[PDB]
This record gives sequence, structure tokens and C-alpha cells, in this order.
Amino acid sequence: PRKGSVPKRDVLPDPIHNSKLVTKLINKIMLDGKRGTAQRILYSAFDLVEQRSGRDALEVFEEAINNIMPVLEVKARRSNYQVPVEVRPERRTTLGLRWLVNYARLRGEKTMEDRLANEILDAANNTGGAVKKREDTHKMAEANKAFA
Amino acid sequence: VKKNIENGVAHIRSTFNNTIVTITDEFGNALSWSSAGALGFKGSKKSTPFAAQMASETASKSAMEHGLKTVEVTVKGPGPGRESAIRALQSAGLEVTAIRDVTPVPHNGCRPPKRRRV
RNA sequence: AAAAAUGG
RNA sequence: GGCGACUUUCUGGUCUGUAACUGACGCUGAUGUGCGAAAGCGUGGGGAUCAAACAGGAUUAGAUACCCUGGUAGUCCACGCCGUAAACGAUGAGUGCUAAGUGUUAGGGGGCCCCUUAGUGCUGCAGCUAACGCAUUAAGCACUCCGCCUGGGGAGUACGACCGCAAGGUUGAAACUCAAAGGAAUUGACGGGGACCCGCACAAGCGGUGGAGCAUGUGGUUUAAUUCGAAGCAACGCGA
RNA sequence: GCGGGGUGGAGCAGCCUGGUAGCUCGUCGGGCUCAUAACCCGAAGGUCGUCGGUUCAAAUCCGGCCCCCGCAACCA
RNA sequence: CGCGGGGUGGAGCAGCCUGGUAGCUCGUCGGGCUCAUAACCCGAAGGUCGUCGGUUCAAAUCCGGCCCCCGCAACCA
Ligand SMILES: [Mg+2]
Ligand SMILES: [Mg+2]
Repeated sequence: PRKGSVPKRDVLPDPIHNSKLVTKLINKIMLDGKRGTAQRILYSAFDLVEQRSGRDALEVFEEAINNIMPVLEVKARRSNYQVPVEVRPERRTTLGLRWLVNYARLRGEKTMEDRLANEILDAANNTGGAVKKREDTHKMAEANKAFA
Repeated sequence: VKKNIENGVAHIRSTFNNTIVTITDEFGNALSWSSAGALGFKGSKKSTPFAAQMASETASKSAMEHGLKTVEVTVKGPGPGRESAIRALQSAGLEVTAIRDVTPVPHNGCRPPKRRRV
């Protein structure tokens, strides 16, 4: 019961970094429309990761998203079995940012800027909660690899 | 404690419940065998072509370790994994001299079991 | 191609 | 009823063409007398497979089933018995007459074609039929003989008789009870039928309710009264 | 006469070895359903047959009263 | 009495042979799954290996003492 696919929205680049991914991360972090709170939180987290890593904030964030972006997922089809299926590039970015923020919000730090900075650092090191989520997704996709 | 042969026969039996592969000499002596059940697959997965491909690859690796180079394919059963087994045998490096399906076509002899009502 | 009864 | 590897022996029936031969010797067929799928029974043999019963394993609320693993009788053979099937084309046999088109099997006659006999299919007039349909293989038009029916249930039961080793078979009521049972076709509705489509229906997401304090409506209970109405979705911040 | 037993509504553990009452079904409340059943979540329910004793403490160990079960009740 | 074997998450089995590492099947918790339910897939927690000693850089593993269970065998105060 659906005529087709709808056009997708296009966000503007980050004002300072000029990165659509940064803009989309700001949108993910934003709650109740508090765009300013989202922006300040993200910039503080970027500054903290820059300070703690001595490497470009954009470079480390790109590494983190590359680490926490999945390639395969398990989508049920039917007599009914979950089948591994490649993930679209936009689903990759969506899932990477979504998992990043979701598992940042669960960290034990006091402030969201600290939580996000630590999470992006751990993801860049390939040892974060979002990384664990991606690993579980990939292994279960492999487990169901036969049904592909 | 080593067997060295150049030509041989790979027997692949593919039934809707499992796939079995073995390699023997031209006079039918077994060296190693591989089945989806041994590989690990259970239930539905044992019928999938992937399990057949894995079993054929394992069996072919053992056969070439013993030193097999050329092999003739002997196919039995209507299962779906026969083609995957053939392709795995080819890709393992063994040379497929010829393929033949030796599934036993019964003449009018014995009465088959009852048709299932499920 | 799992199982899913009944209703003055 | 049934009959499917091949070979040999014995043996039944059917069709085609001549018109030597008999010259109505025919049709039907109560009672009789025989054959008759499968299961089953008796004696003896055989026994792979399959598989009632049975035993486990599953499923399930239960599962004395469906599914899985086994498995005895039986399935096979000889000789007896049984004599029943949706033993069906749900259509007795014989005979003649009544448009056509087209396939196929076994023949025959005339020039790849035409005609013809006997079957076996499909389509289709007249006619028939409640309709569905039948339609030279009639369910049409006619004549002969036979069998059979007379609302549903009780009941193919009871009694009696005959038959059978048995299982049972054949024949076969009544009391009583109902105003219905039925056939075909039609329009809906429905289906753990099909096809094609829609909807925040699902999927992909985001945010809630259900836990706490409070506001409010409702139920219940209390009260002299706790005014009446609203009750699944489509009553309960609803009349207000 | 001798043994064994009596524990939420039912059936059955726990006793041997004192400090701890368990399981299945049933009941009640909420949920699911158009409704019932099934099902899911949560809860209540036994002074351990009844009297005495030992013990700091008794379902538990010991002795009576009651009830049930089983076995025995033989020789003339 | 002699000879063997066994004791490992809540249950049932490996790993001991030959020193490192605690694995496998059920069970509980969370997630995917579905109209639920089951089945199935993925994440966790779960014994420090019967107990006390001994040799080693290192012990479930090797060597002793001890506590139980099983098999066979022995037993003329
Ligand atoms: Mg009704
Ligand atoms: Mg109910």
C-alpha cells in the first residue's frame, strides 16, 4: 500500500567544519528542537577529543564513524527467516550516528560533551559500545550468511 | 602413512536434508569425507547451497593435501547443493574431468512410502 | 511446509 | 471385475471384405447358474519393500491423530471360502430413424485427396431437460422385454428364512416421530482460496501511556441525597 | 497385634540430619478476546491431625488421643 | 584389605593423556523474531575444577595426605 519512494532531505554543511555528517550528528543529538544546545554540546565534544588525542577532530570522528558503520544487516523475509542483506550508504551513516549517540548517552561520564567525546574516542580506537553493536550485527549476519 | 594419487573420483550425495562429499581412488577407497552435519550446519541450513559448497571445499582441500589433481564428479540425489559442490570442487584447484549423475532411477520394483499429509 | 478450540 | 518386461505352449472374443451355404434358427429374461476390486477368513509355503494393530519420539490445553523412528498381520504364491465397493458414464438390453465440424485406433474401396465399416474423443443443430446439460457413443424420435421408485427419519434396523468357518451377505417391516427432507440454479456473505490495489495497516523511525504526586471523568461503595443521561471500536477532560 | 501415614482448596515434597514450609493444579487481580477457553504478568492462601514433653528454638526429636492405609489374626 | 575409575557454573558432559588458556548441551537474564506462542539467531551473568599440602616462571592438568561414590577381587580371633 505505497505508491513509491519519497525525496530525501539534504542538510547544510557544518558552519565551521563544513561536514554534512557533522550537521546530521547535530540533528541526532538535538532534543525538543534545542539546536543551540546540540551545537554547543557537539563542539565542546570535538574540542575535548582534539585536546585528548592531538589529532584533527574531523579525522578522528571520520575514523570513528567508519569503525561503527555496518555493512550487513539481518532483515526478515518469507517459511520466515532472517536473511543477511547489504546496507545502503545512507543507512550506514544513519546507523553510525544513531548508535554513536545512543551509546554515548549511556556512558558514565557526567556531561553529554564528555560522554560524546569519550564515545567517539573509543569508536576511533575500535573498542566502543557502538563498535560492539556493529560487531554483533556483523556476526549474526555471518551466522545467517547461508540464507543469503 | 601418506597416499599419493593423481586421478580420483569425488562422490557428492545431495539430499533435501544434508549434503555429503567424499574423494576416493578410481577403485573406490575413501581418503576423507565432509558433510554439512560435520561442518556444523543444523536443520534448514544443511540443505542450503552454501553448506554444500563448504563441504566440497573441505573435502577437496583434504584430497589435494593427499595429492589429488584430476577428479571425476559422481552426483547422487536431487538436492539443491550439487551445483555449488561442483563449483567449489572447480575453485579448489582440482580439475573436473567429467560430471555424471548416478542417481539410482528405480524401475517399477519397490513400493515407495506413504505420501505425507503435512 | 509448526499449533491456534468454542459461541441457545 | 480388470489386463502393461520378454520367450514358448494351450485357449476365448471382436472388427473388415466377398455373398458359397442354413433360411427367422431372433430380442429380452423372473426363477436358476457362474464370474466378480480391495479388505477379510482356512490350510500350507514365502517374506524384500510397504504397512492396519502396536511401541517409542514430537505437536497440542489434551492428541488414543495428522508429522518422525521402528513394526506384526497383511501385501506375494497354491488351493478353498467370502460375494461386497462412489463394482460409476451415479445412464439395463435389443432394434430402427433424426444437421454438421474435427482428432485418433483397426481395416476396406476409388483417384496427397475422396468415399466407407467398426470403435474411441472433442465441438455443435433440431429435439429433450427443473436447470445443469445430453445431442448418430442421446439424456432426441419410436417399439419389445427386464430390473427398480413412490416424503424425511426410524432403517438397510428388528423378527423370520436362506447362505457363510467367521466377519458378515441376501431378503426385509412396523410402532413412533417431523412438515419438511431433496435437485439445479441465483444474489449476497464468508474462507486458516486466488489476483490486483489502498490506509501510520506493516516495515524504517521519533515520542508517549501502563510505575510516582496532583487535576479530571467513570465504575464501585458510603450517604438523607451523593440529580439524570452516555457503555467495545463509535461511553469514561463525554451533555458540562 | 505390628508397622506406615495425617503439611494452603486437591495431589505430592520437605522429617532421616531442629534454626530454611517447596512443586503441579486450583483460587483472586490485571492483561489478550466481540465473549469464553487457552495463554501472559502479579498476588493471597497451611498456627504442619490434636494434646503433653525435651530444647534457647519443634513439620522435624519423644510420649498419649483421634483418623486413614497395609500386613497379621494360626493348631485343634 | 588390593586394584582401577569418578568428584568441574543451577543440572548433564569435555579439557587431565602431553603444564599454561577453564570449553560443549541444557537452565536463567536481555535483544532480534512473530497477530501473538513455539522454534530459531545474537549478547550476558553464571564453577576457579571434592578438600589440605608438595615440585615448578606457570597446576583442573604433575606428586602426596585426606572425604565420599562405583566395578571386580580378597577376608578361619
Ligand atoms: Mg450459533
Ligand atoms: Mg477470558
